[PDB]
Amino acid sequence: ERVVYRPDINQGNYLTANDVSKIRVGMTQQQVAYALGTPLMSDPFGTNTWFYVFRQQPGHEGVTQQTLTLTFNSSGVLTNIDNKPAL
Amino acid sequence: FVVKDIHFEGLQRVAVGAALLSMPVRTGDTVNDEDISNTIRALFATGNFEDVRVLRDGDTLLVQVKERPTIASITFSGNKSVKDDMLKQNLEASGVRVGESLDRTTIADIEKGLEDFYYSVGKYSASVKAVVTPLPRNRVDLKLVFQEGVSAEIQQINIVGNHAFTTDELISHFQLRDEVPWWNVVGDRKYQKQKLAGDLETLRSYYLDRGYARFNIDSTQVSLTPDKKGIYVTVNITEGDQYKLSGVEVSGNLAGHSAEIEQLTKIEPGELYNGTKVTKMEDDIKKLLGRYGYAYPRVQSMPEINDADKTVKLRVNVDAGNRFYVRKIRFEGNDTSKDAVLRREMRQMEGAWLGSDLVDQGKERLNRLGFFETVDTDTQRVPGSPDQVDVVYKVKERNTGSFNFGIGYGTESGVSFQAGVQQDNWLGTGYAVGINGTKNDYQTYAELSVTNPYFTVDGVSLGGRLFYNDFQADDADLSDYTNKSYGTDVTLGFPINEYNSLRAGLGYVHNSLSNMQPQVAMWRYLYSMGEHPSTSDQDNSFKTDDFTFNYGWTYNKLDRGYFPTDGSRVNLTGKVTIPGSDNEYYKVTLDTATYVPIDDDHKWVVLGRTRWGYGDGLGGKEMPFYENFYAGGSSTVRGFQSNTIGPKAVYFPHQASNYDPDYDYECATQDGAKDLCKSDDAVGGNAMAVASLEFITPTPFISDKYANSVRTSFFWDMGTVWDTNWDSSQYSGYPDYSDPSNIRMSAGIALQWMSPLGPLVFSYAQPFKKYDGDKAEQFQFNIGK
Amino acid sequence: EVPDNPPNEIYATAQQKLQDGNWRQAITQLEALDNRYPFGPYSQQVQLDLIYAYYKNADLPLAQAAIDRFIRLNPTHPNIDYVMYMRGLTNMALDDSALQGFFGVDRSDRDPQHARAAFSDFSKLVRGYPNSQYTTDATKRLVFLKDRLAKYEYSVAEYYTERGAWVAVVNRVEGMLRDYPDTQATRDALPLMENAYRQMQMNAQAEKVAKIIAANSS
Amino acid sequence: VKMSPLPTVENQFTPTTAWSTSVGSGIGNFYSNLHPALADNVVYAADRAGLVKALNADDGKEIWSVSLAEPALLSGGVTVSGGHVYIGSEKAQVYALNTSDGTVAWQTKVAGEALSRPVVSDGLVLIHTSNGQLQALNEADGAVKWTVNLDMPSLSLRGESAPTTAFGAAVVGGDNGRVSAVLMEQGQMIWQQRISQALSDVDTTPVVVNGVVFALAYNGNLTALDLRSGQIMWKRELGSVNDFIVDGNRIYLVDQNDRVMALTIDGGVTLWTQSDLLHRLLTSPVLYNGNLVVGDSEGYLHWINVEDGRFVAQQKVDSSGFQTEPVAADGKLLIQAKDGTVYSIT
Amino acid sequence: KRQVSGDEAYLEAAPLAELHAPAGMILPVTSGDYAIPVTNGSGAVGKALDIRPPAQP
Repeated sequence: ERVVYRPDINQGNYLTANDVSKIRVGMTQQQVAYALGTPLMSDPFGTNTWFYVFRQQPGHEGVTQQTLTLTFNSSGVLTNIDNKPAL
Repeated sequence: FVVKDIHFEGLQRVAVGAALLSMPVRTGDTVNDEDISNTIRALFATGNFEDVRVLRDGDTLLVQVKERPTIASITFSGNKSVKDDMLKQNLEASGVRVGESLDRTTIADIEKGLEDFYYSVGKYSASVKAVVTPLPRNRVDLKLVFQEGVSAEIQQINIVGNHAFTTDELISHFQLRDEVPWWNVVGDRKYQKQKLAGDLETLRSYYLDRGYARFNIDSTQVSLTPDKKGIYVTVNITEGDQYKLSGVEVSGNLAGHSAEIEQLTKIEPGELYNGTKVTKMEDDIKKLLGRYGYAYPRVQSMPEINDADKTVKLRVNVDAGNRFYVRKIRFEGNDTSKDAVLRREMRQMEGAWLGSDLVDQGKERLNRLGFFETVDTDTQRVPGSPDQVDVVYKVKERNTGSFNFGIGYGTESGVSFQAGVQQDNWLGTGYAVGINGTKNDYQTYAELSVTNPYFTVDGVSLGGRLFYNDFQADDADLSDYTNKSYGTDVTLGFPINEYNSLRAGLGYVHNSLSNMQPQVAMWRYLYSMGEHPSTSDQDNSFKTDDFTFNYGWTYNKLDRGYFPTDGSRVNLTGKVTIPGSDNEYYKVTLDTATYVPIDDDHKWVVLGRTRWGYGDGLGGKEMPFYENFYAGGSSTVRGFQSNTIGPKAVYFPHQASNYDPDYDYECATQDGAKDLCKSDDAVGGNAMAVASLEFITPTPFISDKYANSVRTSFFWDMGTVWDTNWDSSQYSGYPDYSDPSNIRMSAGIALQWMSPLGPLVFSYAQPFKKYDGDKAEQFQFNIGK
Repeated sequence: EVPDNPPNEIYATAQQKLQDGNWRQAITQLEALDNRYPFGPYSQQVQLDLIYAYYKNADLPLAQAAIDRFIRLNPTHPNIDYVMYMRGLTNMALDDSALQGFFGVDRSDRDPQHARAAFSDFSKLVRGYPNSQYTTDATKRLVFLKDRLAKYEYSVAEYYTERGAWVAVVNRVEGMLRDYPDTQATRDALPLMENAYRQMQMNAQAEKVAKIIAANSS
Repeated sequence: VKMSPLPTVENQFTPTTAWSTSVGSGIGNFYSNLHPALADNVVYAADRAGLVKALNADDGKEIWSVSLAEPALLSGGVTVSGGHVYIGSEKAQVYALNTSDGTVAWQTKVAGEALSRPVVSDGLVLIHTSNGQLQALNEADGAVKWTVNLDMPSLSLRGESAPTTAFGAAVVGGDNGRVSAVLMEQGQMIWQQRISQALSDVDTTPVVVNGVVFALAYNGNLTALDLRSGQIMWKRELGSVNDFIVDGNRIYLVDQNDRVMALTIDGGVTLWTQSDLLHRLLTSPVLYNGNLVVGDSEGYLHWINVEDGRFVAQQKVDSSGFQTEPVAADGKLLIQAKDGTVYSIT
Repeated sequence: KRQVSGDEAYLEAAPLAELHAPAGMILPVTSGDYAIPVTNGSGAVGKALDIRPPAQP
């Protein structure tokens, strides 16, 4: 119930629109790391993919999550940018 | 001339093989006089030989040598001012130790090396001497004697300059002292080197806090008297002028938090310069950045001085750096507790951006638990990463159980046995478990309690209680007093914020009373319940079934569980009877405890403690007398016997049941009783108020490593219990038990020890304000709580 | 206490007491040997006996100290495999608790540092001295210790599943896949990882985890 | 080490106190140099508190009394020359007082605590400060003319060497075991010489006769130096902080262990030694009526024959004891006790 | 007396079993930190193993 106190639960990478706007296709992997910092999650199963999840769960308000997915090629060059701002 | 073969004499344990390895010459070698001289010189140089001499034949040479004795043991005597371990370490570091040999001349150097130790410690007149005793085997036992001399004392601390402040005011803050007040039992004038540096820095800080930005200490001199009993310390200074801070400019990489830092660096016009204030500003900027995840910012403040205007311009350069992330949270030292019992307390998450305040909150929540003696936290940068850290909490576990066992007085009522175990962290699972029992010729008692504080992940608590009580005055049904009771409680608790929680629960109680002695208060209650027993006899019985709704609230912000030094705790508990119960009443009780540290190290602490209780019947009924409050004892007022404070029973003249002479009876008509008789038997009341003031001090003789296990205190206790329904008009000739103003007071000393069996409490108190019928108990001992 | 006799007979009595099984008097003799007669002919055997007797009293910190001293002072010695095995034994004994064992408590979620040190020592022993007589027992103990460490990781993952920290759950199970891929707890962790992916709506990753579960389950 | 018992002496003459006068509260337990001065049949004495008096030399009656005092902490010997009385204090002030009425002639701040006895020569007043500075003050107005810097050890002995003057050069000892000679025109260094052996090695006031400088270090050596070069001529393994007397062809000294010795002027070979006063804290010796006189911390005065070294007389004077030096001049022997009383001994 | 302290509970540990990789994807590359090498099983185990110090003159 709403009477039970709950602390805030934060998960993932801290994302700001200014930081996300600096990513371009063709950027090097280290350049992306410089722009955003290290991603806390990545594909373990054989693809060069980075996941930036910006998830905030307030005590009783609904959760919000932004997901930015970056796919690099075999050489480490960014090839696809996927941004889901909500849900 | 040739060395036909190696020959040696007089040696027993020195190997001839190593000797052959060592000297310039060995078996079969052609040798000459110069080589012989070199060989004997080398044999002398071996160190482990005392002296060497040689026999030369026409064709070959032979040598004989004496072994140097090895040290069998090292012993010390005297050295009252300093115990033996570091002396042993210094002596061994000087090149002499057990299992190795020494020359007689080495004592001349060992004595100087040892006297230098006392010279450094502060005893310049000390002297040392040593003696060696031979063993039956070729070994020496070393006896060493210290004649430690008079310790030197500080004669004067003089400051040259210091036109702005007097010397006494300046040196009042120093740790060194040249004069001691009459009333000091501790503290001494004895000089110490590294303490002087701290006092010099204290002088620096004193002047820097008053705006003397260009203060410097020119030089300091320490000198001895010719007899080496006195010490003189002189400090030369140039204080200069005092400057007022013109303004603060902040620049660099603010990471978007410029406004907050500008608020942190705000100043009023014309304020004097102050070093500690700018240091606080820097630390506050670091703290502010730390909340947003900037763990390693660069903060540097550079003051710029105007010579003519005598004002300070302050430049602060800030670089926030990167925002850091928590990769792992680790726990070390939890050999008994589950990982989850500690992880549930965390406010910082794994796999999220760092918040330093969240880490601090987790540390504080761990300290508040009481399961650990110490808690430390370390933020370790992940090697090879620019922006990731691991957070490690290091704990030491402590005994959370208590074993309360005791034996009652062997009076005519027979031996009484009491036992019980209370455990807060059962098997490291976080469950609270308690078992209590008591066996007496009259009474058999049992109680069981189990609580799980984390019935849900959010900290909802669930727990229950069972108890059984049975008092029989005699082993027969021949109209003797009996009191049987049992019941159940179940409670649900949940938090409402970081520091506050609420409770709700249900309870059942059975009570069965038989053959009560007629007395005023019990029988006023019995009339309130609609019973009309006869006051002239003990043939009576009363039975009730009760259901209550339980409610509670607790505030807790203590700095740690077992020996608090800061914060306070407030607990509220209450009951109300559910419709359908036999009794109809409410009852509420309030507990508070507040700790105020009067010391930077929290060694001197003032504790304020209070207790309150009030209950009353709801309909025409009254509150049952078995729910009454009691006062007196180690829990409430230490100078008084347990439950003695408060109203006393008034008995009616009645025929005693199971009567036999050679027994004491109250208002027994068999003994000729004819009127109401006043007694000392405490009966409790429906209103209660207790307050205590305590002063917590360091323990005089316990060492630092054991200081956390002992607490000593001086206390002032006061309390009172009274009956709000006592009708003083009907009973004018007896004490007015409705008056709340009969305050008992006591004072004494208490000592708390965290023993292997749990906390032990010893106290001695003098109850210097008493009332009629109060029973004193000056010495008290208790287990648990 | 110990007489002033030469090392020979005091060492003989130390052997006698050690055979008798009174470890404490054996320690009193052997420590007298060590203190009074350093670098004697008996010093190596004295240190080995000291390690053994300390281990039998369960004077575990002293056993650690003696073992470390022996390794440091004797970098190579024909009996060093024994000392490595004793190091592993002492570390793996520090990981136990008598009272909890009596009640049947599963201790795998308590502090795993001692078990990790024991794993390090036994692994070093087995890959350093494969033909020694202690290697089979050390291998069995290594299997047990790997299971225990994987279980600790699984318990942390389960807690964060209950808290709702999905990134932490994903990363913990990934670490389990990297470090303990062949343990049972790693098999138990896969559904947690798939659930954590689905909670963040990372469907493409959850499908991969589901494929792993389907391929390995039977 | 225990303090030696008071020796049993059969007095060959009975010394008596001519007069006594109290001077405030004296120096007390503070180790200091303050001692009385005699000039023109007038005695000048002071105390640490700041009191200074003029006393008639043959009766002890007061002439004038003033206070320089917060205490002044007067710790520097009373010196009188040319109508001025000079006192230094631990607040780094040197006072010049008129001998006629005791009013302040001038007051000057110096570089440090003026522990040493002021020395007056060639129109200058020489001061040696605790922080290792030697300074010259004009005797008329009190202005500082020149300063000399001397190295200070980390740990030293309380007190400072007072310079001596010869042919325009001032010779002074140092806390680091050096004897320094400086030209008094501007304080230019002439030569410097170490007199310690291979630890505390503070130095005493030197004495010059026939072109030879005699100096004495605490644990170091008694040595004779050439006044021109400073080269060492001979040395002896003796040590003291007390002043020593050079008379005729003998040297009288009291070592750091309170042993009284006589030495030859050339070579420094020992003539005799007296050891009965061992570890009794003795004052510096003085010659009076052909005898050697020393006080002790218990308040006895001991009279020593200069030929063989045996005691000739013994008298109990004051209960507070004697720390600072006695004074003998113009046929009068003077000494001031710790409590501040000044005695005239006959 | 001669045996190791504790219990033989470690001998009851279940054997390790490697995971199978589904087609079209790999499993995470393994660290070497906990690789257990294959070795001869001829040695004694449990209470059967003598742990008294080996004799050497």
